[PDB]
Amino acid sequence: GSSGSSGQKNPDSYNGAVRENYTWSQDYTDLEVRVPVPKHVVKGKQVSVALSSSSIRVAMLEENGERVLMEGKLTHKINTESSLWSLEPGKCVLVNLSKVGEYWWNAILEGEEPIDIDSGPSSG
Repeated sequence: GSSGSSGQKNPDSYNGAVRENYTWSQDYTDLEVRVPVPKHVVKGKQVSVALSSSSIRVAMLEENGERVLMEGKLTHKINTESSLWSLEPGKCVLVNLSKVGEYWWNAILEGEEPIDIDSGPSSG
C-alpha cells in the first residue's frame, strides 16, 4: 500500500553511483565511500587502507591471502590529515576524503565513469 514518497530517488546511496565493488558519493566539500566487508572481517588489520593524496587502497584478508576491494589513483589530491577511515566489523569500511579546496570530483579514481550530477558553466 503506497503511502508517502514513492518512486525511485535512489537505491541506497543518497544520489550517486552504485557498483559491485565500492560505493561512493559526491557532496559539497567531501566524499564518502563505503566498502562492503565479509562477516569474517572485524579487525582493521584484516583490511589495508593506504592514504597519500591522489591514491587510495582498500583490501581485505580472506584466509590464505587477501583481495583488493577498491583501489586506484584518485582523481585529485586530498588532505589525508583531515581525511579518515573507520573499519566496521561485519558491516563495511568507511573512508572520509577531505577535499583540498573547491574541486568537482566527477569520480573517485582516475578511470571511473563520470557521475551524472553536473552544473552549468565551469571551464570558463
